[PDB]
Amino acid sequence: DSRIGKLLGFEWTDLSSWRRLVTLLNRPTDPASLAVFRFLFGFLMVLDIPQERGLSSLDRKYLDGLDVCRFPLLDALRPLPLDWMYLVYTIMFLGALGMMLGLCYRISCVLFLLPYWYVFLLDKTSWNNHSYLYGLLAFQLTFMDANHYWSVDGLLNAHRRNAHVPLWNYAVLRGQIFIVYFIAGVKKLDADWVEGYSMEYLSRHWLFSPFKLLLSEELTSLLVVHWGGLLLDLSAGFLLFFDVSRSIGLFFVSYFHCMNSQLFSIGMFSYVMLASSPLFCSPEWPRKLVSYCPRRLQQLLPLKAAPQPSVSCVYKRSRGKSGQKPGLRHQLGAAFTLLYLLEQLFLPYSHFLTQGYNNWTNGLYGYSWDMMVHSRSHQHVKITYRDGRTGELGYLNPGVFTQSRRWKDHADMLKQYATCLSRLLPKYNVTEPQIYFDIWVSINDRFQQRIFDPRVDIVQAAWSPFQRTSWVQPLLMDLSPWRAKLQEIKSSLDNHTEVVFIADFPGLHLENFVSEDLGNTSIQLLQGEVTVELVAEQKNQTLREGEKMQLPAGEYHKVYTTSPSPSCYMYVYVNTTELALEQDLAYLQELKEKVENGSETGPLPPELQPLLEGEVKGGPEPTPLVQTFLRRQQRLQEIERRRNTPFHERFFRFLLRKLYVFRRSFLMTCISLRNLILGRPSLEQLAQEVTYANLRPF
Amino acid sequence: SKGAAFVSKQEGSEVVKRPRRPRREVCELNPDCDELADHIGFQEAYRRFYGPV
Ligand SMILES: C/C(=C\Cc1c(C)c(O)c2ccccc2c1O)CCC[C@H](C)CCC[C@H](C)CCCC(C)C
Ligand SMILES: *[C@@H]1O[C@H](CO)[C@@H](O[C@@H]2O[C@H](CO)[C@@H](O)[C@H](O)[C@H]2NC(C)=O)[C@H](O)[C@H]1NC(C)=O
Ligand SMILES: *[C@@H]1O[C@H](CO)[C@@H](O[C@@H]2O[C@H](CO)[C@@H](O)[C@H](O)[C@H]2NC(C)=O)[C@H](O)[C@H]1NC(C)=O
Ligand SMILES: *[C@@H]1O[C@H](CO)[C@@H](O)[C@H](O)[C@H]1NC(C)=O
Ligand SMILES: *[C@@H]1O[C@H](CO)[C@@H](O)[C@H](O)[C@H]1NC(C)=O
Repeated sequence: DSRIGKLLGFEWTDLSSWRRLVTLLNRPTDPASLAVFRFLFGFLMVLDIPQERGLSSLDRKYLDGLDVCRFPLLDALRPLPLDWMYLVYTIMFLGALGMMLGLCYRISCVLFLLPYWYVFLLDKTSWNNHSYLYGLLAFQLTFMDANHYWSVDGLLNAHRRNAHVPLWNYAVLRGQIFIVYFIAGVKKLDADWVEGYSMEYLSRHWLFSPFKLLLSEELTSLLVVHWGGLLLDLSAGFLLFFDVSRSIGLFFVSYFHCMNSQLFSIGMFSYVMLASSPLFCSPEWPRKLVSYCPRRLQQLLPLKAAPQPSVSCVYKRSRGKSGQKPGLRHQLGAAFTLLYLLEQLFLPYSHFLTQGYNNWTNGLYGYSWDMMVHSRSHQHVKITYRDGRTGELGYLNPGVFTQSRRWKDHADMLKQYATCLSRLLPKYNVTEPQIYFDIWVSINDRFQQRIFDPRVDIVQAAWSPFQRTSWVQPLLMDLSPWRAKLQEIKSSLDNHTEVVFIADFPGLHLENFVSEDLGNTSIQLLQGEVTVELVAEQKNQTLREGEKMQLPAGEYHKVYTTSPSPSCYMYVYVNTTELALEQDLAYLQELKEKVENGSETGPLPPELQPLLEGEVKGGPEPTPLVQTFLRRQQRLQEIERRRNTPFHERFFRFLLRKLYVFRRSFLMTCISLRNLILGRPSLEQLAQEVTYANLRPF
Repeated sequence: SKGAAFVSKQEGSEVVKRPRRPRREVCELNPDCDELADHIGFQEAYRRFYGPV
């Protein structure tokens, strides 16, 4: 009766005592919305397993006999052989199907949960917010009585057919979605989001075309893309709960998720959020929808009658009987709800404890809900090793013995990579080494700067989870406003020249080798004091502010920083070889155009004859210029043909590619299951089956 | 200069290189296709495990 009770659904007196709280959290509620959400979640996970979890690509990620540097959260965990991995993914698929159909619900949830977290904890490089959300939702649905309506288990058991469920099943899910929206919103209250730096280039997508009718691009990229996301996060957190604002909230949230699905390649996350959005509606909407159909549909759709009493709810007895005393499962459910929501609120801000994982950003990516907040651009990665026996110094391929590229931004992954290299290099005639890393990275278009000290042996370095790392360089926030001026310098260049901005600590130095092609390269100092040394003649010059030097091409040079503060400078270069090739190509293009339009009546040179013929048959091999010209022309024609493609063909190719992925996954799974059960046949049969599996559908 | 893992000093020293043919790699997103086949010794191990292909 009270307005507060109507708006929030519970009275204040309900919270006076623990028993009343348990009764409130275990009141009866209709199950239909939970059943619909369970069905949709199961369907989306079933579609997601063969695409993003990597079942199609799992034959080239956990291959037996290959030497790879893993990145697990615990060093004890190691991958199983390939066949057991495919068995694990098969168990995942069966669990997802069981959840979708609600057959043996608890067993299916367990079989989906344990393998999923086993795969998730095995590799830190595949972590991301929408996988963590799937894991959490699978964990929550394991305990909820979501099989009470529109489930095969209902047909096999009368007691669990169209039955009541306690309210906390809905409460936990609503709390989870609200926490996602609110934590994402507050995390985007950062200087790099409210100012327009993060996601600066997404406003050019054609989906934002109508907004450009009334706004300029610069305002369109700030008011709509950035501020709109924050406002929608907070509002969609709040609006959906109340009845007054539910329609507008649903409309905006649906538009937001559809645009996110089209712009990005996040995967099934947008559809999962769309499936979760109706959950804030009244719990009985599928039932009234089923009621509003003809009788013929009602003979096939789920039941419309009122739900029956259950045993997993505290029933208020109005017959004069004493109220049902809450047992154990009700108290356990209430405690689970409160503790789980408190833990979910606490965990995103728990970075002050696990300081070992801290970096320029906060903690490992995945469980902070900071989506599309930081963009990074790597420039160079140098890995040096010194042999412990002879003393030779050498350089390694930066991406050796690895499958991901997130180790350039986390100290712990760097340490694991160093240990892996230490164990593996003795196979390549190298004794106990000392490894040094030098990585350059810029976040949100700042000065490119070192992230780890290049003078520290990472193999013997010190690292623990709960102490700050002593060899991670700080991020210089004092140079932030320069992002204005640098952008102006980016707009003052020609179509050929290029610029790279560098900032360096005192004491350190950068050694570089300009390639012979990059002639006409210059270095200019913006702030600080630096000294540029040429080793060809061993000559070092000290550069002051606003001075420019022309560096040699094809030689080694060094820059040392000799100021109390960090020094910022800039390389400006042009590629001479590409320019000369372009001029020659333009000259050749001009010559063919003169030949075609009737000018240049004189006989063509022999080297030009292959261009008109277009085929090398019965003649000398073409010169490199002719080959490059023909390759460019063919590439341009291929791109032009690709652009001129109708929609239906693109849709058909998309469907065929997806069907190929599904078929390959299924066939590989069957082959490996046969190998496990009936043993491994001869090599020729295995080769034949593998060849058959990879065949395109056509 | 012995095998794919080891590279010359000149190749390592070059900071000003051509990354593509556009970077701006954001997190979340997607594994974005499979370069995994470019690993060292991937072909030989694959041919051993699954026979000729
Ligand atoms: C890419 C964006 C945010 C990152 C993100 C993603 C990818 C998610 O999957 C989220 C899911 C749940 C919660 C937060 C998520 C999240 O943060 C901004 C995208 C902004 C969009 C393109 C702008 C258009 C819609 C706006 C809100 C219209 C407002 C109109 C004004 C006049 C009020
Ligand atoms: C060498 O590169 C420089 C940039 O490092 C270029 O210099 C430009 O030269 C033209 C000459 O008309 C000026 O208008 C531009 O302002 C100059 N650019 C600057 C200062 O950034 C030029 O492309 C190359 N110069 C030579 C002589 O080869
Ligand atoms: C040119 O000047 C630089 C400026 O530092 C010199 O760098 C120093 O070199 C000496 C050995 O010559 C080292 O002991 C110092 O540690 C270097 N300084 C720093 C800050 O690292 C460089 O050597 C000079 N080159 C020549 C040929 O004289
Ligand atoms: C050095 O490595 C090569 C290449 O792996 C190997 O064939 C050889 O055994 C090693 N040589 C010596 C002298 O240890
Ligand atoms: C410069 O241009 C040439 C043109 O052939 C190209 O091969 C090369 O990759 C470019 N970059 C460097 C560093 O030489």
